[PDB]
Amino acid sequence: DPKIVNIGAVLSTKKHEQIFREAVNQANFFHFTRKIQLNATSVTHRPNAIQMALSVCEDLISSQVYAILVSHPPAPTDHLTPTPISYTAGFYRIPVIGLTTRMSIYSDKSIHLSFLRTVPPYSHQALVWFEMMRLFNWNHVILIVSDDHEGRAAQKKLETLLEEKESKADKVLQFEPGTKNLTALLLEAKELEARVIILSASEDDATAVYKSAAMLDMTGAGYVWLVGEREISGSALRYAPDGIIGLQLINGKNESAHISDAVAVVAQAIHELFEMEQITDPPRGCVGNTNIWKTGPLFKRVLMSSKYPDGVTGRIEFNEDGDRKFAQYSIMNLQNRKLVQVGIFDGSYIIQNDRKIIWPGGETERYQMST
Amino acid sequence: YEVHLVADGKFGTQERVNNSNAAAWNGMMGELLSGQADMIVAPLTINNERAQYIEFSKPFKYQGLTILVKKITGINDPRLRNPSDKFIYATVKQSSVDIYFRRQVELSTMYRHMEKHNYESAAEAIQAVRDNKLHAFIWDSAVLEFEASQKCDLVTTGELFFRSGFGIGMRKDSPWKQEVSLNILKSH
Amino acid sequence: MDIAVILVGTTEEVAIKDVHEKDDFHHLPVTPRVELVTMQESDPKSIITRICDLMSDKKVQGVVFGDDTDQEAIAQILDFISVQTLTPILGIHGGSSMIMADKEEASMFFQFGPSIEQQASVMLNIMEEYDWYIFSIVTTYFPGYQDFENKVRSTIENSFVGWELEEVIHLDMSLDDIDSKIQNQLKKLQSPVILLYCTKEEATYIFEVAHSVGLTGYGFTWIVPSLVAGDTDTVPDEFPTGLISVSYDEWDYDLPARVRDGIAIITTAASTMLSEHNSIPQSKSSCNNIQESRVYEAHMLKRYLINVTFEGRDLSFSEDGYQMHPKLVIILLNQERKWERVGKYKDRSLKMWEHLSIVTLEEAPFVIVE
Repeated sequence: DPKIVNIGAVLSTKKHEQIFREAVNQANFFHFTRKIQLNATSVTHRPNAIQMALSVCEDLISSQVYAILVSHPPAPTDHLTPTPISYTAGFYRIPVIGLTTRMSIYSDKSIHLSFLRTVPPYSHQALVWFEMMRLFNWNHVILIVSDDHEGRAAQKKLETLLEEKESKADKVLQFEPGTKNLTALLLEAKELEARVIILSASEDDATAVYKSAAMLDMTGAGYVWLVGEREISGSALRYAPDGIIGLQLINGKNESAHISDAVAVVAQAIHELFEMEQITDPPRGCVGNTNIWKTGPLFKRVLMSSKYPDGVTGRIEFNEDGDRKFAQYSIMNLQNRKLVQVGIFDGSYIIQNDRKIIWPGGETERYQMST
Repeated sequence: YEVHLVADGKFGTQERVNNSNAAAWNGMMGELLSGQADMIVAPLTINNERAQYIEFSKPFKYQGLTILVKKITGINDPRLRNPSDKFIYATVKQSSVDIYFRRQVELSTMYRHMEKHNYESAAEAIQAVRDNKLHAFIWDSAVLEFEASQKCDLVTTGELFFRSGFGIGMRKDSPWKQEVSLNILKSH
Repeated sequence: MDIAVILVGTTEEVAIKDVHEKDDFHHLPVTPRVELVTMQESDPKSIITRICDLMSDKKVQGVVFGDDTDQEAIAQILDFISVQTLTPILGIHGGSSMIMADKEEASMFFQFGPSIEQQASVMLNIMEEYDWYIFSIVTTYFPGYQDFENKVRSTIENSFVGWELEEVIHLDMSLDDIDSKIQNQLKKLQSPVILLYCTKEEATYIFEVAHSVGLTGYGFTWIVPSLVAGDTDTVPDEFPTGLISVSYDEWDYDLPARVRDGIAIITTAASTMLSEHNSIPQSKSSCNNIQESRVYEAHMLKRYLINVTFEGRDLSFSEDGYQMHPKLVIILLNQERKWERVGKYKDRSLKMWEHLSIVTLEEAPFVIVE
């Protein structure tokens, strides 16, 4: 006899819903249909958070979903519109999986404990910057961060990375929101011996940073720039200095691949789960259940450990925070005021592309001697 | 070389906020880590608590604590050991000597008697003995002996205890210190 | 003003909720208008649905949520809702009171709860009260570690006193052990006073292991932050007796009293914002459509709204959204299964409730009276 196991998701468009159902059917076909079968239920994004959370409790959870997928909407509203569901699902410990949403605030297990993603954050980007450090064979650098969970987490990332090795604090610089003009802090930066510079910021902020930095001519040779991906895009892109080193993610704006792979992982996870006994179906409907779903954390545990390295997006594994691991970034250069790939980073090791390097200043490729 | 004196009169001490480890030791040392000054030239005693943070140049001179009284058997004086409200023994709160008193468990009892009737600065502390307000004064010799010569109304007594060497501060990362010590020895 | 409050479970309609607010603060120039709804059973779909549906019938500018539930998730869901409506929501007991992830700055949310650093502080105050100077910390990789260590390092370090930290132990619940590696570490420690930090279940395993190790026995004592005791309704006796832990108050505020406090906070905030700008806080509540215009002004209110006071008592919140002046109780495991209150603690300060007698006389130096 068969058993029907529901899944649920929220996606940008109905076409992607069909892609989802198709992928689900692919999962059913390639794994035993005699023991178990998978069923899909879904709903469109609602304009606000509340209609959507209500949709989860009513339209999805009434189908007894064992898990949920979520994607960023076609027109982003504020940020993290997939904030609520993770909360609503978080209530029953029903696992949530994002295709999209690079947001770092989901990295904290505390606030979102059901949240897993087929991507990463910005703090972990420092690994690249750290990986970048291998390349320049310089231990002394400078870090400029905005003041928020993002920047401070980033600081934590470089420092945690640095701690296993001999501790490196060449310099650190923190700034506060809303100050269009920051010149003095960089004036402080110049006094520091270390000749390499690195920064993380909000979209508006990177502009002000480069604008102030160019004024003190910190963009010149003997000075270097390393930066985050979000920062480089938009108006900041217009004002960016030459020869900067920059970062770019892969398969981040594509829901469908992440859909097929995420659902594949879900299938593998479920099939791995039912090998164990004392399973309980998730609560039927939002209505009448004040209690969590005991299986959910276990489902999370297997799902985080769920391997299946072959996937359309790439290898699949989850870090402690539930964030995706061994992710790949593409290194970027500012050559001729245009974005170019000097190299690409995959796995724990960087890879150098044949392409010419860009460095800041009158250098094709570029500590400082203080007399 | 270009030299500027540190804004804070103190050389340095760890302080301020609780979360994680917050801020940094106030004073010229703090400037050294901050890079406000890349190298520190001053009369700085050399100790392990500081030593982990920074590289230290070889010492070229020695000195220890002692007592000034107008003309005390030992660093351990029964007279100290037999304190009296009548016989004062005076020091500066927040002077490193006070750190010796607080950090050290073995004499930890003896600290409190010293804590009473503390003076804010060196001039006032010498003056009290000179004014005869306070019968005894405790401070490191290098500051004290010069004064001992300066008046001779007052005298230093006993054997320098809790002494230590003085050296030039540099970050561990800076290799110039390697020459500095190498030079210091050559100067010795 | 327009306000709504909800109570979940207990299987009851109860008079006391009107009794709670007992038409409280009627004196205030602006009057609260309240619509009450209860639900026997909760769902993220159900809970999400009902409050917005209520938005359609009430168009309330504030919400208070309360539950009979032990469920962790509900609070977080409500944080999401705060993010969604930009309409303030708070909760006075149960899951909403239970701790949650760091709240989005844009979001407006309040809980009758607290944090980790504060709890550690209370643990220190408790230890100081009994003058237990010497202690160790057993922790797990569970969130907040070495921030717990860090907070303790500052709190313990600043004080003049020579108390001793003996050991700090970090053990992963994951990679579960045949080796009894937890037994292997835990057996080592000789210290009388132990601070433990972990998930509740992990606490069960660690305690079984401690019972094997002999660490639970007399003269050693254990002290715990909020998480292990949790609801306190259910207590595996795997926990040793004499276990000392901190938890939210109960006999201090009735479910109705707490709701009265919440209503008072919302309407006091409304009153202060009024006094400042002479402007009605009332806003369109409907989630389904775009958030109402002028809802953005509410932002200033929250910045202003963080500390709210009634009855000469602080409801003052903190940046996380937990009472900036939340109230707390020192609790112990009474013999058998009982959880019995011992001390109360609030804001800065805490208050908690072979013999051979010898006689002497004061002499020269031998026996000195001071």
